[PDB]
Parts: sequence; C-alpha cells; structure tokens
Amino acid sequence: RFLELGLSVACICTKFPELAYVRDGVIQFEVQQPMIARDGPH
Amino acid sequence: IPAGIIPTGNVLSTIEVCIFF
Amino acid sequence: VMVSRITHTNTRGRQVDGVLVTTATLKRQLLQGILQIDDTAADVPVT
Amino acid sequence: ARVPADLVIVGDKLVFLEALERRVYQATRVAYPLIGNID
Amino acid sequence: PVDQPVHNYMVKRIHKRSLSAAFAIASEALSLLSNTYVAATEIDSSLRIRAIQQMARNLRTVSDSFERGTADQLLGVLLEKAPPLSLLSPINKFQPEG
Repeated sequence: RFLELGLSVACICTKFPELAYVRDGVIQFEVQQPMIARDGPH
Repeated sequence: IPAGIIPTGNVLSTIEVCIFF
Repeated sequence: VMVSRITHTNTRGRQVDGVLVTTATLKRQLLQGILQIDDTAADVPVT
Repeated sequence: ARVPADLVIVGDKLVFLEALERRVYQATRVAYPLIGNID
Repeated sequence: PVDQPVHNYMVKRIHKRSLSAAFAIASEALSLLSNTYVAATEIDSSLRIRAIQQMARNLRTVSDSFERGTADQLLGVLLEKAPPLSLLSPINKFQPEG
C-alpha cells in the first residue's frame, strides 16, 4: 500500500471525484513578510 | 470596530482552489 | 572499623565508602570523560 | 508549561542549548548579531 | 579579637527602553470601520467579518512583532554585557589573593 510505505509522508493525498472534467485549476498562498519591532519611532 | 472573535492564536489561513469553467 | 547505626547511602540503598575531596578544576576534568555518574542525590542522616 | 526545547548538561551544570536563527532573523531586514568579524 | 563583619551596599541603575511599530489603515478600511460601530440590520455581515478578519490579522502581526523584537533586544544587551573568555579566565585563574 502506498500509504504504509515510508515515502507516503512526502505527499498529502486527498480525494477529488470531479477531476476528469477539469480543463484548469489554480491555488493561492498569502504568506507575508515577518518584521522585527525595533525600538526607535522610525 | 469590535473584535467579536478570538484574538487569532496562530491563524491558519484557508487553501482555496479555483477551477476554470 | 565498620561501626554504624545509620550511614550515608545512595538513593537505591547501597552505602558509600568514603569521600574524595579535590578542587573544581580536577572535578570537571575527571567528570567529563574519566568516571561515570552513579546518582545525583544521596541519603544522609540528620543527627 | 511543557515546551519542546533541547537542553544539555555541561560539566556540573545544566543549560539550554539555543541557536535562535529560524524563529527570528529569518526573512527580515535586521542582520543577525555575533557575526562581528575580526581584523 | 580582630574579626569584624562587613556588609556591602551596591545599587543598580534602572535604565530605560521602549518599543515602537507602525500600523496603517486605508480610507476604505476606516470608512467601513465607522459603520461597524453602529452594526445593525444594515452594514452587511460578510463584508464586516472580512474587514475585521483582515484588520485583526494585521493587528496581530504588528502585535507579535514586539514579541519577536524583545528577544533581539535582550540578546543584544547580553552581547553588550560580556567580556571574552580568553580575557577573563586567566584573570580568574592566575590570581591567588590580589
């Protein structure tokens, strides 16, 4: 079984029944820039 | 504005998939 | 002479056989790689 | 509170072993200290 | 009869620091914030919760930026309050009485 193999941890398997009708898909991510808070009012 | 919600606590944003038709 | 009523034992119960006194430099020098730690606490009488 | 954080006994005393480089000074505009250099 | 006790009286300076950060609000954002103060059957709930969600996210980023920077400040003053080992250790070692 692909899941019980140790290589399965590198993938996030998920079901998608309506994939054969997919033409096209996009996903987005909004990771932001982390900032430090230096003391001086600049 | 009132908050009306928990003060975040490690915001886990949602992954949205956009399919084109 | 093995005279005792209550003596100094370890946490398990085995009695110790004496004390060795040096300075902390040689303490760390023997402690780092030469001798091994048996325990951290010990049982001591109160009178 | 139980927090995952490594720690090492050195000699006769027990100390935290920190390399705080990933939580802070990642993706920011402040240089990490302790890299002062020499002449 | 030559033994007398002695007590030491050192005092510490309190010093003074602070922390500051910036946080911006758009005109549309604040204009919508004004209507949410009188939140009622009017002012639509989906856009209202979108506004409070985005602004609370940004407010928490700028809030824990202080929390992030505290470690930088304390580590910096720790570097400012340290002599080298290669300087102090022979001083601490090779000096019997002074």
